[PDB]
This record gives sequence, structure tokens and C-alpha cells, in this order.
Amino acid sequence: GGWDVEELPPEFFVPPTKGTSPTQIWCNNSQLPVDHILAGSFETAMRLLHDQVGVIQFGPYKQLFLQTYARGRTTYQALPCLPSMYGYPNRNWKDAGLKNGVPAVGLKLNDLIQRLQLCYQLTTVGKFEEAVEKFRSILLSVPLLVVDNKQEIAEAQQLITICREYIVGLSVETERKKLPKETLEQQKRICEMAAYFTHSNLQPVHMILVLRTALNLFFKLKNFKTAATFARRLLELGPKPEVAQQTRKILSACEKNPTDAYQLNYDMHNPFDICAASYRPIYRGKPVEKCPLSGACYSPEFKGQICRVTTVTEIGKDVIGLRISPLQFR
Amino acid sequence: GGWDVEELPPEFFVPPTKGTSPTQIWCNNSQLPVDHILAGSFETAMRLLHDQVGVIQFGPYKQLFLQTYARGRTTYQALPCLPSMYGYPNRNWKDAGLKNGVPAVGLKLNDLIQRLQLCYQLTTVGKFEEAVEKFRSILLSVPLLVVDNKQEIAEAQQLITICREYIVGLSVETERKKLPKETLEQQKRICEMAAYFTHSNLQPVHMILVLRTALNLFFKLKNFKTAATFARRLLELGPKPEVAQQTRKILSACEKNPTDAYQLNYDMHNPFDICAASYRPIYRGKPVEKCPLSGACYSPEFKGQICRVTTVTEIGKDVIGLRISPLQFR
Amino acid sequence: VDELFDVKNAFYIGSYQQCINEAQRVKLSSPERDVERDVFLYRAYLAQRKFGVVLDEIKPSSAPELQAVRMFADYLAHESRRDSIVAELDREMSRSVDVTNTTFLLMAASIYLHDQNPDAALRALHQGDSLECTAMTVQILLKLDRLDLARKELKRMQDLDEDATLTQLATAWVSLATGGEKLQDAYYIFQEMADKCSPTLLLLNGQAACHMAQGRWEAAEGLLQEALDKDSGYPETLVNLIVLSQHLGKPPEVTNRYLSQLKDAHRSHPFIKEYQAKENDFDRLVLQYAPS
Amino acid sequence: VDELFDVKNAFYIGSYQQCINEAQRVKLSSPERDVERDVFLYRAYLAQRKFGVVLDEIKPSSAPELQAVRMFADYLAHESRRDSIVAELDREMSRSVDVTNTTFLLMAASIYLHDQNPDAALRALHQGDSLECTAMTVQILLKLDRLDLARKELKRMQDLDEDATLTQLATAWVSLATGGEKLQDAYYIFQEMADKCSPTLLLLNGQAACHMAQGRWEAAEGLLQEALDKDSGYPETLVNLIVLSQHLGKPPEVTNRYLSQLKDAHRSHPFIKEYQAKENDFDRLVLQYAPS
Repeated sequence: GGWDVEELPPEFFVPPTKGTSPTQIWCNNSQLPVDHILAGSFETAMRLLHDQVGVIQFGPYKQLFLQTYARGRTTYQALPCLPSMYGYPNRNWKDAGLKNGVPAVGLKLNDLIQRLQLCYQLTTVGKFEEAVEKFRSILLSVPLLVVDNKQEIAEAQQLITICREYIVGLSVETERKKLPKETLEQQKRICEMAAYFTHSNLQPVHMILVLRTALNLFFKLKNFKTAATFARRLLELGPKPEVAQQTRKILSACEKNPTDAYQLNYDMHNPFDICAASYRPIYRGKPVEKCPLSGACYSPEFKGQICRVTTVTEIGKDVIGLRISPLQFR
Repeated sequence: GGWDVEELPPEFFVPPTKGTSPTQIWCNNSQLPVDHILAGSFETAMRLLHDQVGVIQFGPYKQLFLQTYARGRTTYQALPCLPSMYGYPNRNWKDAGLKNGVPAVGLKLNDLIQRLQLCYQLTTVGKFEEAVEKFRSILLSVPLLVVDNKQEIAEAQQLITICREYIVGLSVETERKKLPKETLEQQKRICEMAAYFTHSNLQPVHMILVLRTALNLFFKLKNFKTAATFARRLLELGPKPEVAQQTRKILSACEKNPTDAYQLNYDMHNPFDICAASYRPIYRGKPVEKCPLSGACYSPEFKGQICRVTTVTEIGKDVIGLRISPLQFR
Repeated sequence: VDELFDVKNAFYIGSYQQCINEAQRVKLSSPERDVERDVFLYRAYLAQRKFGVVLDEIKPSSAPELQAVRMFADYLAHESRRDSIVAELDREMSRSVDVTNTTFLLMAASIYLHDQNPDAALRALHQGDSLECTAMTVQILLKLDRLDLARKELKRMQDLDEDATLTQLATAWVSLATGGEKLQDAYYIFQEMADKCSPTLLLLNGQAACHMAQGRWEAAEGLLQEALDKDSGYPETLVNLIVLSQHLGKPPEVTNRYLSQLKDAHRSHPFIKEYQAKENDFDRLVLQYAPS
Repeated sequence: VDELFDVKNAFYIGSYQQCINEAQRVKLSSPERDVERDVFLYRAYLAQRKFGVVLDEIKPSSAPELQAVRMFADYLAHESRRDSIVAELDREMSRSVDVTNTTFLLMAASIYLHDQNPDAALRALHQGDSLECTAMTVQILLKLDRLDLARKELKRMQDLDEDATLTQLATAWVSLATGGEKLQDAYYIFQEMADKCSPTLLLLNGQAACHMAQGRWEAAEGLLQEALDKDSGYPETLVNLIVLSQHLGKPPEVTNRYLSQLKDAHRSHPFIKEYQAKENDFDRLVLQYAPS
């Protein structure tokens, strides 16, 4: 054969023309929305969010966008009295070169998991409006992650699920508290909502409070057969002693008369999802339209509308799926 | 005075006892490793190689040892049906006697110089791995020579030097071809290695190919000032016409813009040796540890390790020096 | 050896008051050097935004180099006059300029850069032969994202005077734009000038930007806090602190405090205008995906 | 004159089949000579490794000299039996032996040499008085690297019968071990026996070893190629060809072919075992200079 040699050698004052800016290099090398927001390319970032996760109402993103934009580039003076320089810090800075750079990571997944705890505390002390706000911020923040491996993509998706569960649950409870309790029929509706809240997947400390609420309401209704099962599930989560005792007392009173007084719209042995807009159950086989980012379930009347949970997505739009890692572009 | 006479006259069946074997006589009369290997005394041969030329890892010698052992003695039948006899052919057979013999010479210096040509051809056609193997065989074979006069000891040493130059050079090139060319910094490193290869002392036909490689790489880098000198040296070796023309074209293109774009770690006017293990330059005054047999230069971190060139010696060990002739034992 | 070494050194690293102090002490060993000293003195007053000193003291009888400094000062002080000054500058350049008067070319190019005319500024700098002219070209070329051309101009300064303050500084700017291993290089240049002279706001943020480019946010926090203690209004500190805050996981209320503090930086850093522009860009794109 | 001259001659130079052929033709001019002839006949079948002929045809009624040949044949044919045969031989010798039965002493000494017991073999040969006994002593003494003692025993054969085949052969072996001028002597002895009789594998390699000892490798190539053409399995040819190959500069692939060909020589030459032993010696010494 041969070696490593056996190309083409080619053929006033003019001001030079600009090269590509480092933010454009960013947009070229990345399909993740946060990188485009760091670059100042809001429109291509919005395109990515719309196609990947279904955002159409971007208003509630303004804070996240602007603040993200503000962390994108550093600045330093060169010669005195002249406009300052910008620096464009890259996450791959060891080997970015001129053409391959992609911006530093400013929001890490564990920052968000840490904010979860303040959400949980807010919920526990009962500040539902403020917990929902903090939860929604985590939810909308998740598509701005940059994330290394497949397990972190999994965790981020679980995080979105957690924020959703809490948002729809607290939304249900907040609406139940706004409803009148005069009519018997009005009270039946309130109990229904408390029973739906029971089927949210929260942390045991919070599911104990929702079962306590449901147990009280179904006991006043004299639906002792369903109330008894709420009591048994609450006892099985292992509440604090005083609540366990009050609960055992209510349970033996339910079993000394195990009859439900009214037929409510709540199936105990039948899985459903809670319509996040009308707060009625959608039973496991029936038609449902979903939020493409959070997984909020909606009755089909609402397809095309703005998801009550995320507040920025289109119900039922088909989308690529969340993208928050280089992995997802093989 | 007197004559030539003006000593001491001394004072069942027993099986006689053995006399000294002829191979032991060999070991007694010789300090050259090949003679001990021909005798079957592997341990004393290894001692001689270790003390004289610094061998400590003898594994890669197995073939040479065994094959040398196999040529040491002839064999012939005496009486029918009895174990055959051995003959022990001596190089001094005309006057060896019982006590003075020393074995026949089975590897001559010119056999090795002839193998050089197959090494050269292998290199020219680009089969670097196989050329290095053949070169190393010549190198390890040199201490098995038996050699008459001082000029042949000189030639053998030059032969070792040739095998070394080619082994470290081809090693450099083989490693450059294994390196990535993505980053600008990675490309700078590749050019550095090509420029080091330029300072190997090979035959003009081969130095022409290494300068061709370096000229291409430094031209793509836009280091036209150093590339221009590579071109001038290649033209001075007198390449074949087509290469001379392509080179003159690249040279006038370099001189119509004689600027180097990047500072590389390669000093044009400064003699150095190539670290045979890390492939960096060791500039003429700085600390170096060497191979005691080949002359391979190493940066001092590597003293005491196994030389990458010979594959059997201890870097920097102090040794007697190569012994391959009766001359060297006055 | 140059009698004005310490004076120019202090000016270029941003140590303006030390420059002013040392200029008023040096002995008049020429009338060439005399005017050169006065040029740096008034450029240092310019850097402190004390335009009144420059405007009142440089009279129509003052040397041509000082007239160029006062031209620049007139521009910086009087927004209403800027477009007319630029116009007159355009005519001067089209007519005839003393090309050996590098002080004039540097002042003209300064004015052009502020009027957002890098072409005109480079065209003016091209005509001059001095080390600061090359340095200012290196800077403008870096702003134009032409790292290649900047490397060539830097190579010129390196061949002419390796140890010069302007050459070190240009090396650092080129390194900061090159990234990679070269970032550490920039840091030590900045550090070595701080520990020969004095740690100025300019050098503190240079070092800070080197750390932040390597992702070493905690290492940058000390530098930025020191810069914040020296001058609560220097904008580059405020911007860098925004970036650093977010990379240290601090609450959005901190980024908001720095953004509000930047509206009173009373030094004209473009960041707030670009920010408000991106605010308007966002509002408009919101109305594009949902025309309310 | 000896009626069995041609028969013993053919046997000692390795021309076994000619020996067998000529033994079956001679006329029974005695019963002493009759048994002597049968001894050489069966020793020739032994030399051809046709042990079955010897073992089946020599019966317990056969003459004592034949019993000694069959003893040796039993030993060569049956590896499992060797240690017991040697044991019984040890007892026979300790008890009482007919010392005039040289055929028995030669068979006993053969067995001892194969059992690697030169002392016992020499002790047995010492008791006999015959030309082959001396010749076998010359051989064993040469193997013990006692050229001096071999010279004395050879002198005995020379005084008794200068022109005898065994005496010529012993002269050649002594010469080959003496080296120097005497090497040429050995060659002509071997040559003269080849050109009176027939060039056997034994004589071809004798001549070859004389040439190789003088360093005349090209002169040996013809002899060895002729031996290789006669019998592809005779080991001494294979060993000598290894030596010769290397001294003619041929590739290691040739030495390797001869080494692989020697593992199927189906004649028990020790060279391969010594080789594999030196392989093991080398592996162990490698681990001594670098204990991995």
C-alpha cells in the first residue's frame, strides 16, 4: 500500500466582516430549550418547547426566560473607556473550540428536588395556593434542565409527575372549600371531591390528612361503609397516636352500622383519573385527553385548551416528548 | 649456564567418573552470551546479558534462546541400538584441544545487515508494525554476535542505533495515527508529533515521506513559517519529480504569507531527543535516562522501567557495555 | 527606558487615580514627553467620568493630541452633540489626518466604537503605527468574533514587545476568547498584573471571568465580593454577580436585586438595554403563539 | 577367515536389511557359528524396531545368547516392564554370570545404557573379553567425556586387530571427539566404509558430523539431503539439519519444521526432551528476574 500522504493549493483597506457569534454557535449545537434561552434566541427556544412538550401559552414563562437569559454571558473590561467584552462560558469548555461549544449548566436537577421539600412543608402547614405556585415553578423548570444519563431523565419525569399529582389534588381541595354546603345534594358533591382527593398519589404524611378529611365528611353523611374503608387505609399508613385512636373509634362506630346512606359517584374498586378541569372521575377505559408535559388527565371536551395544571400547554397535542439531555439525539 | 633439564615423579573394579562436558568448557572459555546459550547454560547467559547490556525482562528472548540452543551440537550414531553421540563443533577447531574450545559462530554480523533491507522495504510500503518487529529482532540479535575486530564492533553498534531510530520513529507515527483530530488542540498535538518524527535519523527515502507528512499537516494548521522549512529540507533531499513539483508549489504558497498561526512545542533550532515513552522532546541539556543497549532516550520519570524500544532492558541501568568479541577481554 | 512607564501602566489596568497621582509627580525631561504625560492625565480623568476637568482645562491653544482627547470628552459629556461630533469626525477623516498623531487616531476610533461604527474605527486605526493602536484593534476584532484576525494582530504585538503591558493584556483577551487550556493562561496574566501593581476593578473582573469560564464559580465569588466592596457601581461586577448567583443556586430575589442595582450603575453598560429588549422580544413572541 | 564377516560388517555400519539378507543365506558350517549368526539376525531385527520377530521366535528352549537378545527386546518393546527387567538384571549380575557369554554381557550393558546406568554397563562389560565389548566401552567412555580412557581402550583394539570393522569405527568415534587434524581422519574412515559397502544413514551422518565439525557446512548439505531422501524419520539427520540450516542462514521457519518433524521421528532420540527441558528452564529463569 503506502503512507499518510499518497488536497488543493489555492489559485485599499477593507474592514473585516463579523464572524458567527458564540450564542449562534450555541443554537447550532443544541436542541435543548435552556441552551437557546441562554443564547438569547427566544423564538427558537419557544419552537423547541412547543414541538417537544406542547407549550403554546408562553406568558407564564416570562420570569424563567428572562432570568435564564441573564445568566448566559459574563463581562469584563478590556481597554479603558471602551465598551466592555462579553464572555460565553461553555459546559464543554475543555474541548469546545471555536465551533462546538454549548453553554454552562445553570439549573441542576437536584436544585429542583431540593425545592420539592419547601413545597412539601408548605402543603403540610396548609398553604395550598403558595404550594401550588412553587410546584408549578418546579414543573415548568424541568424542561430547562440539562441532564447526563438515562436515570436522571427518569428522575426528572418522576418529578414532573409529583408536581402534577400535588397540583391537581390541591386544586380539587381548593375548589371543594369554595363550594356551598347547604343542600344535601351540595354536601354529596363535597364528599365526592374529598373521595377523589383520596386517590391522589402524595406522600404518606399528606395522604393521612386527606383521608382524615374524607373520613370526617363521609361520617357526617352517614356513608359508613365507604367511611370505614377510608378509616382502614388511614390506619394502615400509620398515623400519629392521637389520630390513630380517634380513627379506631370512628371505625368501630362505622362497623356497628356498616351501611351507606346515599349512592355517590365514587367507585372504590375501580381505577380512574381526575379530570383536572371539571373535577369528575374518568374511569380507566373511557376517553381522555392528556397534557403532553405533565400527564394531567382531562375529559375530552377540553382537548385544545390550556391545561389547568401547567398553565402553558395544549391539552392532547401530540409532541416529540421532553428533551433535556444530549442522550436523546443519537 | 646450562641446558633444558637442569619435576616430581609420583609416590576390585571401580567405574570411572565423568569428565567435564564440552559445553562447560565453552562456558569456561567465553564471556559472550551466545556461547553460553549454545552451551545450554541459560542462567549464566542471562547473567551476562543483564550485567553487560541491561536485560531484566527476558521473556521476549525465548525464541532467540531456544533456537540458538538448538544449533549448538551435532549428533551421530555409534554402535547400533545404543544412544547416539553428540558432537560439539568449535570455531577454533584447528587448535581447540580438550580445554580451549569455544563454539562455532552461527549468526554473523552480515546476516543481520542483510535483514536490514527487508526492514527498510517493509517501512517503505508502510507496514510499520511488521517493520518494528523485524527491527527489534535485529536489535536483540546484536548481543548474540561473535565478531573479530574493532570495526565490526563499531558496525554492530551503528546497527543497534539504526534499529532504535526506526523503532522510536515508527512508534511516534503509529501513536499519532491513533490520536483524535477533532479539537484544534488535538490537531496541534498531532502536528507536534509529525515534527518530532522529522528529527529521526532515517534513510533519505524515508525522511522524504516523513517530511511530506509534516508539510501537509503544518500547512493545514496554517503554520506556514515552519511548514516552509519542512518543504525546503524535503526539496534538499531530492525527491522524485512529482513530489518535488507539489512541494515547490506548497513552498511558494507558504512564502507568500510566511506566518505561523500557533505556538507549538517544537523548537526548530534546538537539538533534542524524543522520549520513547511519552513522545515529548527532551532538549539537549535537560535530564534524561537512557536504555543501556539501544540508546533510547526517556524522560527521567521512567528510570527503572522496561524500555519501549528493546522491550527487555532497564531504563538507565549502569552496565559494562555490549560484549560481542574476544577483543574486549584483553 | 520610558519615564512614563508607571503612568501608562496604571492607566491601562484601570488604576486611574494612581495614574493621575503619578503623572502629577514626574519631571519634565522633554516637551514631547510633556504632552504625552498630559494626554494620559486627561484620559485618566475621562475614565473617572470627570469630563469637566478635561473640557475646562484643554484650551484651543493646547497641543493637537490634547485636542483629540478633548474631542472625545466633548462626545462623552454631551449626548445631544454626539451625532454632530461624529459627522465632523467623518469629514476630518475624509480630508486629511496626521497619521503620526496616534493619540488622535485612538480618540477618533474610541468615538467610532461608542457610535457603534467598528468599520470606521478600524479604518482609522489601520492608519496608525503604535502599540495601543494594535491593542485596540485586537479588542475590536475580538468583539467582531474574528478570533483569527485578532490572533494575527496579537502576534504582531508579541514580536514587537513581549513584556509590554498592552501585549500581556491583549494576550489575556485573546486567551479569554479562545477558551480551553488558554483560560488558565489569561488568569495568571491578570493575577500577575494585580500582584505587581494593585487589584483594580478591571483586574478583579478579568480574573473572575477566567474562573467563571472554567466553571469554577466558588473560586470567583471572592474576587467579585472584593470588587463589590471597592465600588458598588461598577457594572461588570453587577453582571458577573448575576451569573455567579444563579450558578450558586441562590434565590431569584438576588438576581433581581442585582438587576435593580444595575439601573443606577451610572456607567453606560449595555446589559440593561439588551435585557429590556429581550423583555420586549418575549412579549411580542407571546402574542405570536396566542394572538389575544 | 570368518564365515560371518559380511553379516557382522553389515550390522555394525547400520545396514540392517543387508545383514538380515546375508544371514539367511550362509551355510551352517558349525553349531557355534549357527547360534552366532542367529544372534546377529535378531539384533538386526531389533535395530529395525521389529521387536515382534525377536519376541515371538526366540523361545525358552533357544540358546542362552539368544535369551540375552530376547531379554533386550523385551526391554525395548515394553516400557511398563523396564524397571522390573532392570531389577531382575541387577540380581542376575549379583548372583553369577557366564563371563565367556559376551553376547549376554553386551545385551545387559545395552539395557543398562538405556536405563541411564553407565556404571552398571561398564561393570558388566569389564567382565568380558571381545572386540565388541571393547568397542562398546570406547563408546561409553566417550559419552562420559573421558577421552583419555577411551584412547587406552582404543589402543587395545588397535594392537589386537587394526583392520577390524569395530576398530575402524572406534577410531572414528575417538577422532570425532578429539577434534583438530583428527577430524579429517574420521571422515575418511566413514567414507571408506561407505564406498566398500553402501552409504547408510549411520555413515552419512558420521561423515556429516565430520564436515560440520570442521565448519564445512556446505559440504555437509549433500550428505544430509541424501540421508533425508533415504529415511524421513531418522532423527540424527533431523538434528543435524537443524544445526546446518542455521549455519547456512536459513529462516527460523526451517528450524521449526525440523523441530516439528522430530516429534514424529518415532525413534527415541533424547533431543526433544532436552529441548522441552530447556524450554522449562527458560520460563523459570524468566520468572526469577521478574517475579510476575
